Amino acid sequence: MFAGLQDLGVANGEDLKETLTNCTEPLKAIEQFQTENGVLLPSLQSALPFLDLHGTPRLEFHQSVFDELRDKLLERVSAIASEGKAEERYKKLEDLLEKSFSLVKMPSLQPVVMCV
Amino acid sequence: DAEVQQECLHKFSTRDYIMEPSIFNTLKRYFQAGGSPENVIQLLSENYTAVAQTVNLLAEWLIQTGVEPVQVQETVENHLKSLLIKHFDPRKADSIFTEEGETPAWLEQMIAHTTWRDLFYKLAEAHPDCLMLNFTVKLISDAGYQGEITSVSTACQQLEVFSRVLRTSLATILDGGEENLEKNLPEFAKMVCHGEHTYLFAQAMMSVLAQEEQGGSAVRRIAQEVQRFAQEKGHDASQITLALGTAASYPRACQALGAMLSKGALN
Amino acid sequence: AGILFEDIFDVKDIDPEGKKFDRVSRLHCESESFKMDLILDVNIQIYPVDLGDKFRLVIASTLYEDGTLDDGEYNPTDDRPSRADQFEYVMYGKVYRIEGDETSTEAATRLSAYVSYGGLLMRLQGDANNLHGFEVDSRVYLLMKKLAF
Amino acid sequence: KAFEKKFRFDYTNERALRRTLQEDLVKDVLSNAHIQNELEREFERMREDREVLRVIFPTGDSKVVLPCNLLRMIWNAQKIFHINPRLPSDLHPIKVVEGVKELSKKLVIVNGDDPLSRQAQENATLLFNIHLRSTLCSRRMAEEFRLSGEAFDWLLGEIESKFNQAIAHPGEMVGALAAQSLGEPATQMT
Amino acid sequence: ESDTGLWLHNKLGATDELWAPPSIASLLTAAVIDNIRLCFHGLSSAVKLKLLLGTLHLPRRTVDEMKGALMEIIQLASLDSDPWVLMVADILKSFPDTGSLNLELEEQNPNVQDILGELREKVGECE
Amino acid sequence: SNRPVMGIVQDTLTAVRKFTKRDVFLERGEVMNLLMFLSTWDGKVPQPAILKPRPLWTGKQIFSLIIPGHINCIRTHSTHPDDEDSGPYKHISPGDTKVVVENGELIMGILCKKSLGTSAGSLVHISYLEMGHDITRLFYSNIQ
Amino acid sequence: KRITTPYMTKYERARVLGTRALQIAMCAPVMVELEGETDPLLIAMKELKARKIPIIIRRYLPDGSYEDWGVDELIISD
Amino acid sequence: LSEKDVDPVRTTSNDIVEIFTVLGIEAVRKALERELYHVISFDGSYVN
Repeated sequence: MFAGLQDLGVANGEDLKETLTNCTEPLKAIEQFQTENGVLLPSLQSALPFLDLHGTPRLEFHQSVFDELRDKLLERVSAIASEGKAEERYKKLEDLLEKSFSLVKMPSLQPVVMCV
Repeated sequence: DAEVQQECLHKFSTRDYIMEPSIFNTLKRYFQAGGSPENVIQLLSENYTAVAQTVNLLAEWLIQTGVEPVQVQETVENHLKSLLIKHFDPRKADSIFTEEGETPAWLEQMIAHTTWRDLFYKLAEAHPDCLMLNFTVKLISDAGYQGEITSVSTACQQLEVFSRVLRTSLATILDGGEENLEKNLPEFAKMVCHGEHTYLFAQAMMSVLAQEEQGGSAVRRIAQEVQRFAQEKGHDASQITLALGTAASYPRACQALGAMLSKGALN
Repeated sequence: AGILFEDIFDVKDIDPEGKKFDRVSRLHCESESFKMDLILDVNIQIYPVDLGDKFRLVIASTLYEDGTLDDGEYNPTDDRPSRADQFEYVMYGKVYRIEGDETSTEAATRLSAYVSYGGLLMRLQGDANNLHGFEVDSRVYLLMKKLAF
Repeated sequence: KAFEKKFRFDYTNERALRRTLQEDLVKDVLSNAHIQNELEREFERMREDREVLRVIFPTGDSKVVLPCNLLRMIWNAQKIFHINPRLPSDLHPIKVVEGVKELSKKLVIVNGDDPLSRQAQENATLLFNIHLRSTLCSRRMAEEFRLSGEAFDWLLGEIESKFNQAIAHPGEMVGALAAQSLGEPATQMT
Repeated sequence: ESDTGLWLHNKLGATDELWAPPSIASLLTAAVIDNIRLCFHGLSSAVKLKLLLGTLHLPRRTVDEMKGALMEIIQLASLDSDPWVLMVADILKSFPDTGSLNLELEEQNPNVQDILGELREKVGECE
Repeated sequence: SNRPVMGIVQDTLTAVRKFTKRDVFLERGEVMNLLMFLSTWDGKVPQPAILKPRPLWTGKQIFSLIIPGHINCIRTHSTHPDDEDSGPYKHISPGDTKVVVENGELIMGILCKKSLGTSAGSLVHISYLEMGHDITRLFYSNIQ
Repeated sequence: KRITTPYMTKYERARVLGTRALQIAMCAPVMVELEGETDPLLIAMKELKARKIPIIIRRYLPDGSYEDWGVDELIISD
Repeated sequence: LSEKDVDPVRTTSNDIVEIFTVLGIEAVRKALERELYHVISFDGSYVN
């Protein structure tokens, strides 16, 4: 379902499959592959245990971050529609569409492209 | 090994389970099952929704607008702090610290940040019996950021903390001057007169310095202002002041002065 | 029994604002064990009190030891046993207000029960642990007795 | 800030709700989103009425003259049913909302369904409806008055009964009353 | 008296106020402290601190008449685990003798030495 | 002016102010003599405010029998200090001001024209609004 | 389709009681069972309480139209 | 009213005929009501 992440150089599900097929010990491949693919926040590494100590999956954590940032992107694109000089804001919108249209079909990042 | 495969597929079937750092072990158990990884591959290609890519996109997009990244960074950190304060389990945190065998680096990563430091302080407040929380507080003290632990008027009941904060406030007053007389002096007085023990230490130290006149008139002035503020609050601090001075060497006159100053009238 | 509250008080002060009324005196009395303040109005003329006096104060829901919960109309011709036999000053009134250090979330640690004996007011202010027999709009006896110790 | 913190009725803090309401009701007011939508709508209506009052009443003089003395009748309700404003009550806030709304329909001054008639009826009892909403708030009923369900139903009936007796009696000679009531104090001014 | 420990803790255990509770002198006499001395190891730190601070407010005649039990209470306060009680006992030990505060805070109180030194430096700097 | 036009006047008003003071006490004989004059009395002698060493009633206790129904009213006395409501003792008045009537029973306060006169929200006005007109007529007669 | 108030104005009550008392004073049959009262005002008041007064009030609207209300139809204040 | 730095909104004139000629019949009605209220409540009394 990663139609468009191939343009950004993002490793996709096919890459996960081929790494799992050409894997020797699962810990190495899975850990390295999804930790380089994970959110590179320096302080995030300490937050991971505390989320799952109660058994609450970290998927809820990542989805909460996703939803909050989706609210933020909607607000910011509305601000772009409102603030900024006509020429600079139009050029920004054009460039941002050019570099964000790769994920237009995805309902996850659909509001980005749709508002732009 | 069919049930292990079923458990792995149940765990993976939830969307966004790929970002789980735990998945390793679970998926490793799947490699222990010896089954075809086609189900796992298809499910994982169906669960990921580009959360990390969303965060990177959001960062670049917010930088483009013109709003500084400080606001979004602090908003994200506040959300993370809410999540950590709400979903903190002492038992598994202690178990991880015991099983790892060594002090983690990630604890040191959140030691060197103010927001995470306040997170740790509020956790230790909420979870006093959490031993790894106490270890984290110890490491924060080790790192040299002991100022951020409760101080000023909040935690002036401790010996070293009160003495240090009183010394700093006295230095602040003396760096203040005549212009700062109206502003900082009540701020100092409300934290030195919070108790009779802190006030006793303050007045004893004022009397000790007052034996020296090389600018000690400033310390005497500060002590007199503290005395009058304490009287405004309701202290019977005149007996304290007589305990400070040489006047107590004449018990009759000292007792008479205490009488007039507790009464407040010229008998 | 019907004993809502019982303790020993000693009168720390008499009316500090001046004698507002001739026959009634204000008493600021303070406790010994439970450490709760008391503000009371007493008929000084028939029951004189002086500074430093100590007395036993027993607030009771009823005068009868079996707690029959009398209706509350004056029937002097009653031969039943009563508490008023071993007390000197007895007034009957009702509680009309309970304050507290309540917060929006946490419960209350300090209560202050206000009772009116037909005009003569009494505020019993203490920790909430001992003030639980007081429910607003309930009849209450004072049952005060001076101590010789 | 004071108006918000005194009339909003937050449903997020859980300690306060169990302090004020029974446990059978806190889960209802915490779980259902329809209840929270109703409560937010009620507060927004209250804020709009606040602005309307501020444009009707400059200089901030809050001494008004109105038919039913709501606070005294609330006190009467508290004393009749022995409310004991110390234990959590059993009064679902949506009962308060619906009761106020259905009371507002019964106090009719202008009778009719015509849009002109409806506008006249709404304008006639605007001030009293504003006062009624500002007094019988879900939060004020939940933290200040603690009235139970039966007391609240009795109070609604009491307001309806008392208002209908304040209506001007047809055939009243209001002109003579006004003339006398203006002349009489005229004899006693210097 | 009859379980004077509870009496002291409940008269004077207002832990919310670190100040001197009112009429602290009137709650103490020769016999009161004479009974406190043998039961000084059961009461809390707050009650102990209030007692120690109120021992200052006692009248000079009362302090001098029964000064031995005051010395005993101060000594027992110096052996206390709480550093504040140690400091207060060090300050208080000079009352029965002369009346002025003990200026010798230098012993077993390096924090006092640090604060004195840096205050002295700042005072000399801003004369 | 939506206020009463009939009130308590002259020496009846003077004596009701002197009669509800804190230190007014009545023995059983005078209490019975007064209760002989209540038309609305139900025949039950109230429990005295003081039972020992002598059964003594209080002026407020007798007045509460006059007050009709279950009437709730709060006023202030003519000489009520302003600063009292700020400090402590707000609900226990040192000067016995702050007239309070609960359940038709006079809890505290001294009655003056501010509460028994012809003023908006006075005691007789509350009685007329809550009870009928007949009950208020009886209230007037009993007070007098 | 009557639009005037369903309650009884004080003036309607006064005139209705007066008229019914006058009728009873002239040997008109009583619509309620008497318990031993002889004053026509009291009998009329008792009838009005029982809502057995055989009178309908004709209310005149300003426009010239009128509408008729039976006493029992409309609410009695007292 | 036409003078500069003079509020043309709050400025009244205590005179009912002048207000009638300048502002109209509703303005004179409101001003007359306010004047009657001022002359009656001046003693401190109250008329509904």
